[PDB]
Amino acid sequence: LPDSVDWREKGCVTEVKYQGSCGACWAFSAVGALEAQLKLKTGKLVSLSAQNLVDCSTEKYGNKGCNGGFMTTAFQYIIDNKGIDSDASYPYKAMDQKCQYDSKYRAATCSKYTELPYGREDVLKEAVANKGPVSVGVDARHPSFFLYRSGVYYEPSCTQNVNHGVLVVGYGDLNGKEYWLVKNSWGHNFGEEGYIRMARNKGNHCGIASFPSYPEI
Ligand SMILES: N#CCNC(=O)[C@H](CS(=O)(=O)Cc1ccccc1OC(F)F)OC(=O)N1CCOCC1
Repeated sequence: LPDSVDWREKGCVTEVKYQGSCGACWAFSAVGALEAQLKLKTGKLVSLSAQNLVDCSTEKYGNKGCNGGFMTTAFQYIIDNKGIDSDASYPYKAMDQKCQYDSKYRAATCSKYTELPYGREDVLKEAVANKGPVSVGVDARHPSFFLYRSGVYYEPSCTQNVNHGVLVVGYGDLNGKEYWLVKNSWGHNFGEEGYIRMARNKGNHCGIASFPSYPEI
């Protein structure tokens, strides 16, 4: 496996999004993962509709729109639904709306998804390198997370109780510290242009390898 990976360099990552006061990070994580697969399969980078998931991947999938959801069940919704609309056709409003899916605006599909074994950072490393960006959950409840600006994020108070959906788009080493390159959905003002380098191989720090999953087309 390569010592470092960065899917942004392969044009497989769309711009950072801003979720606002709607807890749709799970949906942004989900579309982000599918966005990379879509690029690998068709050669086109296209932002997918996180709103589509918020309004449509609801109760039947155990999701609660702006009040939280699962990346895996979101993937199953796309499979069951036979598609997901583009962000452009079904824009993000940061609120719970009625399902407005329309196949005429479909920009991607999903045939299956895979959930990686709990806490195995070596397995996650292989997935990011051989499959593409992977959806994961992290413990982002600590004050230090909101204030992160650079370097590699390491928080002694972090736990393996995840509550925030994000996307691992790479990994590497910075000044002797191994890290996971994570795409967040709190806009470009958060951390490094919307990204945060989180400690890697440090005991499943903040539970980054607790619940990883990725879709396939
Ligand atoms: N709001 C908001 C923003 N946060 C969310 O959407 C989070 C994103 S997650 O932690 O990665 C989902 C999750 C996946 C596997 C195991 C535990 C999880 O996380 C779980 F919280 F433990 O989910 C939730 O908070 N949920 C609570 C309601 O039911 C759906 C999941």
